[PDB]
Amino acid sequence: GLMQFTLPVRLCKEIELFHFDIGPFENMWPGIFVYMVHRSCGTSCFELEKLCRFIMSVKKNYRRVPYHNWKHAVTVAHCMYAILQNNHTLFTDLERKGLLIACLCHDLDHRGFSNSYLQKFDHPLAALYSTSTMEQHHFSQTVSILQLEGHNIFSTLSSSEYEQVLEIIRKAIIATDLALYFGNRKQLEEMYQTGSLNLNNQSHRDRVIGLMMTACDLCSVTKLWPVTKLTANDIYAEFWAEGDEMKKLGIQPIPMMDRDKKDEVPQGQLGFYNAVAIPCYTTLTQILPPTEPLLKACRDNLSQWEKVIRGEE
Ligand SMILES: CCOc1cc(CSc2nc3ccc4ncsc4c3[nH]2)ncc1C
Ligand SMILES: [Mg+2]
Ligand SMILES: [Zn+2]
Repeated sequence: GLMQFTLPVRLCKEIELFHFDIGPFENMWPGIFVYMVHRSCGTSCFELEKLCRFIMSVKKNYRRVPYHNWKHAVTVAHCMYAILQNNHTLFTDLERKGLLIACLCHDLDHRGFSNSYLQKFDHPLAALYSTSTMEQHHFSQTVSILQLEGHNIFSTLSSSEYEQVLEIIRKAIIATDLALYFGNRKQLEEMYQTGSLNLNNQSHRDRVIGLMMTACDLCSVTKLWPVTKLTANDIYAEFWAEGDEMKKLGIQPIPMMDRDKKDEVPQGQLGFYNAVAIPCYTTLTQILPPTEPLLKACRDNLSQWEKVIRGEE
């Protein structure tokens, strides 16, 4: 109970910033997550014995893929930690508990292939879950790990609080399905502008949590340029493999996944920042003003990609 996790000074300071990189030392990542749980939630939220055993089962169930791996899980959890820390009073105890676990679990057992590829392959998961295929899988896997003997970090919640936390984690994970983001943000955009946005309305909270999940999930674009640039290599490493596998099914992949169209990456990144990233962090900044550093970081990276196209780098 009196056992705090501590970090070295540089990490202790930088971990509070939205653009923190968790570093290349894998064996530090559990401690960083537990540190974040303790400061965001309390040293009491979870029995440490059970949280540590949960963290290591979650880690085990992430695969060795270029991007959708254990590093991504902790990265996305850190972005959520920074949102929650900069919005102290706006979220319940249950929400702070649920959302960090949701982010850690959001890509459990990812194979490095999109919902599209599972459907064209005719993967069994595409028959079990017609829409948001991987995201329903990710939640399924979260439930399974929670039900391993000694792994139920929520044991000390009431029956109703336990159903509420599982429901927060379920919506949060399904929201990471980018196909659902566009509608969710348009709806939030209308509600903020016409002035009908109400954070005591559960259906509104759900939409706002959904947008946070998208923002944490895309947070690669909100780092300093060298981190953003180096992460894109891993993102494209998965996309191009999927592209290869499309060609194996006798289907021309979209240019984003065709390694023969590497040259169009800078221009494809512009459309992605303009169509997805900037609108995401803009609506989040309007709803949660303290998350503005993410919009600024995103606009900085948009500008760095504009410079790449102009041959300046
Ligand atoms: C959820 C997807 O997240 C991403 C996705 C991407 C890739 S976006 C992207 N869109 C396109 C469109 C055409 C194209 N032609 C060659 S590369 C390329 C693209 N890359 N970068 C960063 C992040 C965080
Ligand atoms: Mg995902
Ligand atoms: Zn993700």
